[PDB]
Amino acid sequence: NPFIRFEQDKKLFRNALEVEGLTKGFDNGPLFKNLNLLLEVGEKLAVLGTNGVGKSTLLKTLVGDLQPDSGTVKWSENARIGYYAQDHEYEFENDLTVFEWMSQWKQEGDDEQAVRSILGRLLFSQDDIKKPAKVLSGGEKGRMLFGKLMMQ
Amino acid sequence: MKKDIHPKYEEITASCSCGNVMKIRSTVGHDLNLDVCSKCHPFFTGKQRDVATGGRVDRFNKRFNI
Amino acid sequence: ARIAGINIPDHKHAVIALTSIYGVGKTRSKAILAAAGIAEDVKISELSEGQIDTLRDEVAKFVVEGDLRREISMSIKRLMDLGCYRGLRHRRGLPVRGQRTKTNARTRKGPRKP
Amino acid sequence: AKLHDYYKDEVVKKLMTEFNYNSVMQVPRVEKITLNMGVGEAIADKKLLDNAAADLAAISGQKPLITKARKSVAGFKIRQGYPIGCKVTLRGERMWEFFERLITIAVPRIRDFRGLSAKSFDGRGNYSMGVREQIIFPEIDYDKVDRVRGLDITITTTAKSDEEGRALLAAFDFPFR
Amino acid sequence: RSLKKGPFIDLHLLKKVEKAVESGDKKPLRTWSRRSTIFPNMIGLTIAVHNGRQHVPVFVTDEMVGHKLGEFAPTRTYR
RNA sequence: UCCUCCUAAAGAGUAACGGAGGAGCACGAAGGUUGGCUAAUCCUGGUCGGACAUCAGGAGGUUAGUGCAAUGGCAUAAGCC
RNA sequence: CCAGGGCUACACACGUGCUACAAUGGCGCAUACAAAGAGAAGCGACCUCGCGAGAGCAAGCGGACCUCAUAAAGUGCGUCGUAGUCCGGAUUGGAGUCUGCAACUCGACUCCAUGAAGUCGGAAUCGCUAGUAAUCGUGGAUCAGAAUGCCACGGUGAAUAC
Ligand SMILES: Nc1ncnc2c1ncn2[C@@H]1O[C@H](COP(=O)(O)OP(=O)(O)OP(=O)(O)O)[C@@H](O)[C@H]1O
Ligand SMILES: [Mg+2]
Ligand SMILES: [Mg+2]
Ligand SMILES: [Mg+2]
Ligand SMILES: [Mg+2]
Ligand SMILES: [Mg+2]
Ligand SMILES: [Mg+2]
Ligand SMILES: [Mg+2]
Ligand SMILES: [Mg+2]
Ligand SMILES: [Mg+2]
Ligand code: NA
Ligand code: NA
Repeated sequence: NPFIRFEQDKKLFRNALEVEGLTKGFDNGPLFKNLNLLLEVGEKLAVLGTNGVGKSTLLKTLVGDLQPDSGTVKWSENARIGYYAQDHEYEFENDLTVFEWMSQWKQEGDDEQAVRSILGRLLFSQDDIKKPAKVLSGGEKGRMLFGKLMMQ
Repeated sequence: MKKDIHPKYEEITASCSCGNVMKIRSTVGHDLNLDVCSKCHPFFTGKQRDVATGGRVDRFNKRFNI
Repeated sequence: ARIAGINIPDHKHAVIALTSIYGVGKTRSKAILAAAGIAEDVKISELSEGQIDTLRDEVAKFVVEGDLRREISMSIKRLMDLGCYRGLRHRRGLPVRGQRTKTNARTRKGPRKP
Repeated sequence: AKLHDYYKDEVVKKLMTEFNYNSVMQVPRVEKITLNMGVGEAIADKKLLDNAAADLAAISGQKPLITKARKSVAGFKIRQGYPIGCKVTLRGERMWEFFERLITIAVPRIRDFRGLSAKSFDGRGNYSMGVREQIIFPEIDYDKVDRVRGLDITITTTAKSDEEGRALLAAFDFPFR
Repeated sequence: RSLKKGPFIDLHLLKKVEKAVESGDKKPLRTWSRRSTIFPNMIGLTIAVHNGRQHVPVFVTDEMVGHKLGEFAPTRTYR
């Protein structure tokens, strides 16, 4: 049972997100029509709906990598976003050792003693930290992204 | 050198606000305008005038209006 | 913008973006703009380099972050090594202007500890 | 470079007259300039080694060698082979021009300028200097800086006596006391 | 902070410092006038200030020429 | 059961419930070859920097190093790239 | 009887309050609507000087007439766009004014600068039934100076009681 726990470096108050008139579509036109919402702090928003519809691409627009047709997305002032993409191959196509890949995201005020603690809690013991990052299991890769969110 | 691992090195026109036109090569790639140089540095006067705050007798005597 | 240390805040009215300098408040900020002919309502982003140039030199009349943070540091240090009563209060971290230390004075004492 | 010509035109004759030499080769001369940046806390933050390397390659147009620890010392929890700092050795015309663009603009910009000590000598004719900050050099645009790291300059000359090495550095308008 | 009337010093101490500068340095002067300011002329003396029960001797120096005499005599103890 | 030193009496060997320590492996490089390199420890000058980190000189000389215990070796290096 | 100090001390705990944590708010400009009370070593217009606390001359008044004395919330326009912020105002440095023989211990107020805790408060607990609660300002006693306390006056003005 891996020990995962996300903390928060700088808590932010009042609204955390606001989306005003976010109509967007690729070639069907209204992927989502006239979206309008305001997301507070502490919300746990589960976006449902199932298949081919913009179940994703909402998250992609919120992070910005998918430009919207019309509308503006105003993140909070200090909002720091940890993104766990559905398709995360691009961050492992580059072939670094697991230790270096987890060490990319070390922050100001921590060691590679504290870098390896995340991998230890994520059950990468002594040899599975020497594998190329490319050759890892799907779950062993989702966990390695969880340990990047935890680290950031 | 070792085949383009070092940064680029081209001549720049370093000039002071008081002049001091010099033609040096530096790792900036864009010209700079900065303060005085050692040619006209106030080393014989800056440290002489560095001490300015001090002496409460004249402050006391300046208020002496009575 | 860029004034003595950094006048980084844009999108702020110049009368108020100037406050972010250590030594420039509100009425001293208003004197700077008035003596340089810039309107208060005008944002720093709208403020072109044609008037920032005469804004950098305007602040030079008054003391600023680098000098002031030492100018007062000498003043506090002057009392402590002098041995005055106000110097004694500075050493122990107690109120200096003669106020209650019986129950209040948590700003100078610090956090409440047992 | 300009300082090389200045030396080989004026200082040779000046010092031959002063010290009563007999050959042009006897008067001392600058041999190299060694710049180091001992970050120490590379183990605390390895990417700060890359930041320091960028800063020193900006200061002097040469890539830094990343030095490694030599002995496993238990006073700071580092062992053999651990990268500790960066270093650059400057010789020739690059050395001369870095010397020039130190003396002319980098030295006067130090806050609270008093004067470089004349007792910072090793007893054989070499000079060492700490600068306390790299912003004093014009190579940083207040953008790469997250630390206030400084350089160590070591001017290594072929002088044999410390009084001989003093006059050579004096003749180059060094900001002594 | 006594406005435009000038600096205040007790009369019995004005003559004490005056008649003491004439003959140079002597034994410390004993005074209870804590409220009297330190004029520039009394520099170098060791006037003894009465903090309630004992006289503490203060060596008057250049920097101490605007503060009152009692500013340099703690009148209560602690620890 | 195996390895190293002393007892072991300057060839080999040599006992005791004699005095001391180790092994039941490791390494696709810590194997082969070619090219190069030389340590510990202090003594003097500098940002955090400290008795001890990195830099530059000098003394020293192999007092270091050897995947693992001890002995014998090792500069033509068997030590380090 | 006198001078100086103490009642103002500060690891801490408690009670009663003031100011806040902001947008039905902060700031700038302009303009309305009160009641009650005090004044002779006292209140002190108008004018001039000072960024300001105040200073110089100085009329009127022991008074429904003179002065303290400009009510503030409000209303209209403009800006700030959710930030420790154009919120908050502690703390601190420098420069002063005024009472008072005298402002260091130990006064009030003013100017310039720094700008902290604080982003609605655990168990628990208090006040209020109508011009009341909440909020906004005004005056008096004490008093040379020194109240966020006490006493007193008005403006806006609710919710609910099965
Ligand atoms: N990169 C792209 N280029 C072109 N069209 C795209 C791209 N990504 C998505 N689309 C189109 O937009 C639609 C929206 O896809 P979306 O990612 O929202 O689906 P989804 O509900 O998350 O799917 P699933 O659960 O199957 O992953 C797609 O079905 C496709 O038609
Ligand atoms: Mg034998
Ligand atoms: Mg034999
Ligand atoms: Mg036999
Ligand atoms: Mg081997
Ligand atoms: Mg070989
Ligand atoms: Mg070999
Ligand atoms: Mg009492
Ligand atoms: Mg009356
Ligand atoms: Mg806080
Ligand atoms: Na998807
Ligand atoms: Na798989």
